[PDB]
Amino acid sequence: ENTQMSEAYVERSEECSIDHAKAYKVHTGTVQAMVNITYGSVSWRSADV
Amino acid sequence: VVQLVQSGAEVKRPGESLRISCKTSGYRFTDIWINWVRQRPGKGLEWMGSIYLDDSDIRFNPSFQGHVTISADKSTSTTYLQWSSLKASDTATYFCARSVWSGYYIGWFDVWGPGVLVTVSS
Amino acid sequence: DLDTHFTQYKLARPYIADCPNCGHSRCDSPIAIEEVRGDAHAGVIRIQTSAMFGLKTDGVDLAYMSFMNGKTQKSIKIDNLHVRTSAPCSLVSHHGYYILAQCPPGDTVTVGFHDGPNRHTCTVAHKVEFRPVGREKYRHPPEHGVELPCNRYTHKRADQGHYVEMHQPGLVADHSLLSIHSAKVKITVPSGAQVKYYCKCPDVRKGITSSDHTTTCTDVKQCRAYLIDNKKWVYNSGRLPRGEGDTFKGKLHVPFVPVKAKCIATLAPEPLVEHKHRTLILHLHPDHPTLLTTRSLGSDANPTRQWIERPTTVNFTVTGEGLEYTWGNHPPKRVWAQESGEGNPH
Amino acid sequence: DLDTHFTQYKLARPYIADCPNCGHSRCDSPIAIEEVRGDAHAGVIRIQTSAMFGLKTDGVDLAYMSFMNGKTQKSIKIDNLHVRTSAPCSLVSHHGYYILAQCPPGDTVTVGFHDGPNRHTCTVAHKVEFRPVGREKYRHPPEHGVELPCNRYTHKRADQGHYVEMHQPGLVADHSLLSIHSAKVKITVPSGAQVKYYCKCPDVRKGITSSDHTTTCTDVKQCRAYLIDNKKWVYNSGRLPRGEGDTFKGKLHVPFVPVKAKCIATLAPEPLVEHKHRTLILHLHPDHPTLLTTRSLGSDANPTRQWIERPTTVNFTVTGEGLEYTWGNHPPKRVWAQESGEGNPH
Repeated sequence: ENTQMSEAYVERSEECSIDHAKAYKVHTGTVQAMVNITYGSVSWRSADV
Repeated sequence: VVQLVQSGAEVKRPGESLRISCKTSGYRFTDIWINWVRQRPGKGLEWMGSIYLDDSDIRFNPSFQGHVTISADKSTSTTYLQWSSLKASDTATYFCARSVWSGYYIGWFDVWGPGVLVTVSS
Repeated sequence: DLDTHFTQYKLARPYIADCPNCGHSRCDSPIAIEEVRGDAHAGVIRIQTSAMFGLKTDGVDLAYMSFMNGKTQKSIKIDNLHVRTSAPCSLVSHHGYYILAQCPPGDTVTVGFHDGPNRHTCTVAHKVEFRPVGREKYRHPPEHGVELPCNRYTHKRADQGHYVEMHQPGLVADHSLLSIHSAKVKITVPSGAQVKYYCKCPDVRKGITSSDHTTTCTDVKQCRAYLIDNKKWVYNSGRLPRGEGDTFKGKLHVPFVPVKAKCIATLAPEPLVEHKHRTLILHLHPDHPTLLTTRSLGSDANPTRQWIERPTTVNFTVTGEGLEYTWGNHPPKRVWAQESGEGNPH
Repeated sequence: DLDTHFTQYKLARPYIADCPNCGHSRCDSPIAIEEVRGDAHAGVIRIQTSAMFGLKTDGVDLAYMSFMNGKTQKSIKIDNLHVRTSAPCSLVSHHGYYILAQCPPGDTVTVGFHDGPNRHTCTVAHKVEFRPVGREKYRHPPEHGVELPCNRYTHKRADQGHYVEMHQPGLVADHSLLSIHSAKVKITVPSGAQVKYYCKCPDVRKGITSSDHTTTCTDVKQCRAYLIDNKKWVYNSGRLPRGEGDTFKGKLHVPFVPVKAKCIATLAPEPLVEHKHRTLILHLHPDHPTLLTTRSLGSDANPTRQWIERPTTVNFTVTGEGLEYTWGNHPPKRVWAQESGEGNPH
């Protein structure tokens, strides 16, 4: 025959949309917090800062 | 429930042409062979032809070329039988039968039309 | 849902693909196995066979199966459709070409259905593993514990997230529809296919709907009939010959797709903490291989991670800044230890 | 074929010798497992039993099975001959006293055949291993790979290479054909056996066809009757008594003699070669525990062989003489390296 066509190629799997490892690059970015403050007679009050 | 519905009983004379139809209901696949068979009054049956709904693949009885023709329409999902010139021998009952695709063979005829009765005479 | 099943009826048929070890040897089986996907955690797997479960010759009728017994798509009742890996799996569902089942770990995957005189088995060599969630290596979904997020094959009948291709089937070679008429080969077209034929010398390379008998060949052994049909499609499988139908990249939803769910994970026996000051003794009594991971809460984390497989006693050094330890599926615990009174400064 | 069964029928009969764990407790079953033979490569084993498969009571009719239930060889259709070691085996052939199956790895061998009211199972403690061919330890034959020379128990029905012995059967003890006629023992000869018997005082030690009775005592408990027959022979099982007549060494061909054959062995994935000059880095990513063997091509081989079972990276210092490495079942490869461009002499 002198013939056969094995044809294979890679692609994403069905689990790729459910379990994948993402590769992030990182820079310094920012830093924040959320404080809770009281002073004198005013009750506790909190806020992101 | 699946049903086959044909045209009403027809009365005609020889010489002119005639059109009859069979229509499918209760089925949502065009994957089906629909076939035309004739019963002479008081005699047995004889398969005339068969048409596959998807691509209009024609299987035919070899004594009816030209005298009969089969076609189909997809918007209504129906099959159409044509006589270009009737003859006295065409007075008979005509049945459309439903054979779902079951491989490389026509298979078996699940449900049938009630049967159109055509009377051609002089 | 049934609309997806009906759309799977539109052009999909069973096919006889090559299967290794059809019981005891290689063959071409009505129910082949291709791309068994054991990737879930609890143990569920999905096997894409070469037979249409559900679909009978007329409708859906979930309790029916269909397969190609030669030239005929034949439908029967699903009387005993079994899947074995190393012990009988409890099949959870079936739709189209796909079975979804719950198998134990093993080195093989085999499917089989009863026609009543025949068993039509197909066995592929595919390592499938139990994949427990969390930090404990259990070997069966436990009765109790804690729910953790896992990825399992949904038992839902359908979903449009993922697809697979449909292609026109390749011309199916055959010789059983070749006979001898008087002393000459004869090609018996099965009344519904345009049988191509190739024989001794070059012949008509398109076939004809009418029965034929060629004079350039006398014995069947130099003549063969490619039975073809362009009315039903097949999923392009690596084990079938590709025809000239290089059009119609048809689409099918994949029935059981991986989705997130909640899997039970074993809560290991609680350890005995002996907080003798300046350190922390931990007696651990696992029942499965469990994890113990600890870290110091100071400038030097100094992590320590190990798999405890049997009863053990481990001593950690709790300084005045803090230690944290997590054991099994338990939440992390923290301990700060100092101020021991050993000695007397006075 | 057809004549080997005939030659095996000329004097051979089934028997009830012995089998431990026939069900749950040791008993005397018509399927007495003896001489399990697992020495082939891809898991095919040949079991030997005491039932006579393949031939009927009158002809052969390959799909039948004659076994002795008491004092009558009875033939039944083979409904399902199930063989297991740690999971169900796929029996592939049977003939005479022998079955041939493709069992998975395990540590037991249990055979059984249904009769319809009862099961007649028989288990034995035998160690059956799966022997991978070549240099890669796969755990089940694959669908593709390299074609290596293995040895298998042939599926051929007929052969004349090896033989086993059949002998005149020993005395078959019995008490059931011992009734009380009026007040004395009475031995009921079963119309064709010159049943021996022995009672309180030494009675006639030769037996007689006519139904005898003796007035030595009135208790059956102190007299036994040995059913005896010289018209059908049995394989000289160690689990059967030997007849006093030390005659008739008889040959019985062993059907499924071992033969050299061609098995399919796994081909390991292609390794990643990094020919960094003055050495050679090899990243190996196996899926089964294969082995890598390397050796220098100079005046000293300097060999190194190691079983790789997980992804690893190995560094081999190839000199100008060369180095030959072969990985798994792949063909050997050879690399020569020198003339590195590090630095310049100007």
